[PDB]
Amino acid sequence: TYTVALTGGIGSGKSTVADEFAHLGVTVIDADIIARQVVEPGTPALLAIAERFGPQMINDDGSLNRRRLRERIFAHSEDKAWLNALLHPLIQQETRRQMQASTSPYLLWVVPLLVENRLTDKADRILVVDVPKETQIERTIRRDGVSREHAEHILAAQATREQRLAAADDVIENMGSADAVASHVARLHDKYLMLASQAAS
Ligand SMILES: Nc1ncnc2c1ncn2[C@@H]1O[C@H](COP(=O)(O)OP(=O)(O)O)[C@@H](O)[C@H]1O
Repeated sequence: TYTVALTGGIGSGKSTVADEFAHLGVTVIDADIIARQVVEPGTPALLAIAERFGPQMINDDGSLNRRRLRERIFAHSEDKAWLNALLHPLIQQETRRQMQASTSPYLLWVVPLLVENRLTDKADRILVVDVPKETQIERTIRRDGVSREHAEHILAAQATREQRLAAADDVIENMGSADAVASHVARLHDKYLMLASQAAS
């Protein structure tokens, strides 16, 4: 299936823009979403986490206490492999289920490290969500509760803005009025529908 890879630096708006494509009926594949899905309240993988590490892994609302799990892996690095062995097969399986169940003309794949992991060849098109550096910093501080200096260290561990823009086929700036960003998404959606038809012919 025709595939558009959505990338962008931390805090630029990958999740936000992907939701607007979803609203237009596009199947959105996002491994970070799938990872949360596989440990939702009541899931066997959440039970396995709690049975191993303790009931303190489950919040009063039945959800995974993510901080407590991060604390466990921080204290016991060997438990990272255990967690991977539990979750990786479930994430792969759910990724494939979502691909197979899709009936949309194209797929949107949210790929945070597309440039950093050299995956530019896998998708038919690359869409970069862009914002100024100061905007990434401000939005990451607010969402994630990190210092500005911490945000700068994350940016320094990611591809540069210039590198992402150089790899992009299309750029969406997640700035200005939200209505205009959504209209930009609708314009790109039409472009992708037409490219998907061209590829299918
Ligand atoms: N146009 C905007 N103006 C201000 N904040 C925004 C805007 N778009 C998204 N946000 C917020 O910015 C943060 C990062 O957006 P998100 O889509 O999660 O980025 P990413 O997935 O690229 O890390 C979130 O807290 C989100 O609510």
